[PDB]
Amino acid sequence: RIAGVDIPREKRVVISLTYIYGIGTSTAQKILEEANVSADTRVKDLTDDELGRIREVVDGYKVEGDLRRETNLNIKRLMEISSYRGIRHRRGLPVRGQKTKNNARTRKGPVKTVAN
Amino acid sequence: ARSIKKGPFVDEHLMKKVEAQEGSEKKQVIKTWSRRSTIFPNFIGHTFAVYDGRKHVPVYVTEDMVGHKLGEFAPTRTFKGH
Amino acid sequence: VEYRGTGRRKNSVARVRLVPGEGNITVNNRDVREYLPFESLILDLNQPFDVTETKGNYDVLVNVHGGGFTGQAQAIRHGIARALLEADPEYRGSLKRAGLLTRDPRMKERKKPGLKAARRSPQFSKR
Amino acid sequence: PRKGSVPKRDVLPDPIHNSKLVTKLINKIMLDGKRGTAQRILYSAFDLVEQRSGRDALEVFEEAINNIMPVLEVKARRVGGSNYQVPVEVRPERRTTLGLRWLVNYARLRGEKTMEDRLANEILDAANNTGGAVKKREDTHKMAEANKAFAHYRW
Amino acid sequence: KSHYLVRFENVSFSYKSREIFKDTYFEIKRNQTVIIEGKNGSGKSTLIQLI
Amino acid sequence: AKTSMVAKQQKKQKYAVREYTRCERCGRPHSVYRKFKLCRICFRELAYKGQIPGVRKASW
Amino acid sequence: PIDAESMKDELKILEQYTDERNKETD
Amino acid sequence: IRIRLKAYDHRVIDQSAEKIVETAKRSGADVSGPIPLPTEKSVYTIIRAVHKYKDSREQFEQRTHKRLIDIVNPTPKTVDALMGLNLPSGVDIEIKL
RNA sequence: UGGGCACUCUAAGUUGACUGCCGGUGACAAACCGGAGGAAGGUGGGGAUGACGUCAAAUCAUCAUGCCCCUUAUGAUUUGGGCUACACACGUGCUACAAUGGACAAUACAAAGGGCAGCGAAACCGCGAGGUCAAGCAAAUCCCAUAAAGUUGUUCUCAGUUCGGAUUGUAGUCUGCAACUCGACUACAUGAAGCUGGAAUCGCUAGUAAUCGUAGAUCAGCAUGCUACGGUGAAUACGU
Ligand SMILES: Nc1ncnc2c1ncn2[C@@H]1O[C@H](COP(=O)(O)OP(=O)(O)OP(=O)(O)O)[C@@H](O)[C@H]1O
Ligand SMILES: [Zn+2]
Repeated sequence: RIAGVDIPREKRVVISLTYIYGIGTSTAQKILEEANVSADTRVKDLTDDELGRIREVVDGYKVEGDLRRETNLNIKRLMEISSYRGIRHRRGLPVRGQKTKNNARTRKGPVKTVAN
Repeated sequence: ARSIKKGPFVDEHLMKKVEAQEGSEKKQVIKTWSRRSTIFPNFIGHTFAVYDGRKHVPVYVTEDMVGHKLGEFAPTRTFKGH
Repeated sequence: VEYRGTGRRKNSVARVRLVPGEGNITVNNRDVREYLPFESLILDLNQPFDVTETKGNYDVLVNVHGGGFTGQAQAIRHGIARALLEADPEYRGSLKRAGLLTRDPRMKERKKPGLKAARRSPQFSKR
Repeated sequence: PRKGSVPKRDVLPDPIHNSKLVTKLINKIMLDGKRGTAQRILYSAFDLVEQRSGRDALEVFEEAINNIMPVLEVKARRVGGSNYQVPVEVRPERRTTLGLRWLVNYARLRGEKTMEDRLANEILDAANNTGGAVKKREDTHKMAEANKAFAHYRW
Repeated sequence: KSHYLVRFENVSFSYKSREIFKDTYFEIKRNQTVIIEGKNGSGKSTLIQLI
Repeated sequence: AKTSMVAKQQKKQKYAVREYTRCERCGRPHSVYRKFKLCRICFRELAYKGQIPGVRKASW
Repeated sequence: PIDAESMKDELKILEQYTDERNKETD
Repeated sequence: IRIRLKAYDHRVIDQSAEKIVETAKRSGADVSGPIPLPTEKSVYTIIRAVHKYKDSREQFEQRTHKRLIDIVNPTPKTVDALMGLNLPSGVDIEIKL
């Protein structure tokens, strides 16, 4: 309603303004400086006085599809020039200098206990 | 990395032998060690032979390389599988 | 006509100054109930005042240094009581039976090497 | 220990209720070394309970630690193929250590929100012989009954 | 993978003249087995309806 | 090894990121103080004879 | 309640030992 | 007129200080009795083992003691003893005039 | 702060603690339990201090060296790579799974140590890491230095959540000839497994365990590690 995302109801407006991919809590409580809502009211209690005036800066940024494959291309260029990174994407490992002999279990799945 | 107020770093001889055939007929591969120098737009079209430790492995500089380092595109370790 | 006494406790040093007056205690430009955050410490640093049975006769007037709130609320009580065997030193039979003229030597302990603390060893696995 | 015995440590009364059964209940409540946030929970549950029930705050708490005082209990030996649990009688100062932790760890096991009132709903239910803490001088009181047979193996 | 399944908060109910439950508490935690008792007309099959 | 590597450390090297200390009694890179220029073996082996001023043990 | 007066009752049965039976012929 | 005293041992930092302050009390001038200042202990723990045994360490240290001396009435003949070099080879004095 | 050496602090000297004393169980004779002057009472509390030997334990790589080897090399100088590799199994830690918590505001109280081509204030600029100017201090004076827990408040109200902060894309700041393989920090977005742990297993008897913060040596740069330091501070020891 404020985007393709429908931020929930029964929530402070600056809380549910975190529900959108692309805006956390630093863009969620000075998004209320373009429009002017107290940020402490529930989303169940405001009219469309600001309900579009919060729908105007919500598009001033790049949000939820405007951003997702935005940063699937930037993690695609690193596969197509073939830099260092990306072969650590197009393998499945950690790409900065995170070290891989001991704790690398977010890039790699769960364990594969093998034979000793 | 380096900064805004410092420039990019290119190793002072990877430019002279590149801005020495500024206006020349062909491109022969350039023999390098400086894996550490950044890539300018100037290199666009070049294929350098960088050093990955034992062999000069060649890559040809294109226009999506134009913010990278010379040695991001030359492996140092070898790992086929366990 | 004020009495005198220093008492210490645990790296706090507090200089206390018994006067003739009514129940009230000022510490470092402040009322000690702004100084002290628990009602636990303001009950026993006037332990001297209920052992001798002179509950309200003095204004207190402390000067403190070092430590934290327990050791300062407790270096004091060794001032109130080492300024009252100085007024009537013949009070001294009974303010010393409640165990109130001990300095209380229990300080904080060296750290030892190859131990993670004073007395805390590292985790032992044998295989 | 082998060489003998020692003392305990003797704590001076509360400011307010004027017992040492409420200073030794903060030392069960305190944790990690923080007597700040244990004296909210213990003076905000004498007046979160003092509303609910119209008698004093300290006679509905002190009857809430005397249904919990286990009078018997089991201790162990071996045999050489069995290991029998003997029932022994409990001293007059160990029933006061256990009643005061059978009341404070049966409070983190409760489905209220803030431990002002877990400790508050547990001093008012335990005052009526019921609930958590005060079945456990009944867990612990059949085991000294089932084992009423092996009493002669005592010390 | 949690602690509590259902809960009551001073719940009451009534069948137009019959006052089945006054304010009561009820709880079922993860991996438990509850056995409700009573007699005929106590309110067992109407407690299961409140859930 | 030594007696080749120490005579390339008493020699001013190019970029001053490149002055590793390396003890001036024996030659050891490895645990070397600045106030003494004496590694952990030689501080204990010299402060025992008594030829390092003002030093004793500590027993606090 | 279990009525813990067993404290008064498991004190007579405490004294029939395993060796007290060995003695005291009938 | 402000002077400072140093030494690793205290035995020659009072054998010096309160030895020559009455080299000022010789003539007409009086000096403040020597004021001790906060002394320092440095400490260095090292490894006893020449090889693989942390957890067995050894500590040493080295102190420096400090002493204050200041006089209140210098004459033309109370600083002509400035070069009365008789201090026993360890002390280090600080004169700032 | 003018003036003062009282108070307390600094540190030299010198007091002090010995079963001296005093009851009564021991006549093996030592000792043991209790008591009263005391700040502390029974080797006060903690340290250094490690016998004869055991393990042909560890170290020829910090150093020295008997015997045997190499000597246009098994020696010597550079650039770049490597010790940072990742189906995996183990040892030590750290961060949490929240309501005795998150968040964001007012507000107190320690010590122990480092500091010259090195600490680096106040002012200004920056959402922030930090930048430009720059006083003072070879330092009980000045700087690092806010202690964070704590306390008074508004608030959120049991949900993988405002919990938790992995993993990534972005845009930056510093040091350095240079952070590409491979440094710390900060902004915005991303929002991973984790609801208190199977078999078994570990530390600790008092200002100790637990939590909380500060500080040093190595060091251009980089710590969750090691050696220190203090604030708040329990629970239990019947016995053998
Ligand atoms: N629709 C209704 N209107 C009015 N009263 C009702 C209604 N349904 C049930 N009751 C009353 O509620 C009471 C309890 O009903 P409930 O269904 O709980 O019985 P129960 O406890 O399940 O009995 P059983 O255990 O034998 O099944 C009964 O006494 C009945 O009279
Ligand atoms: Zn050496």
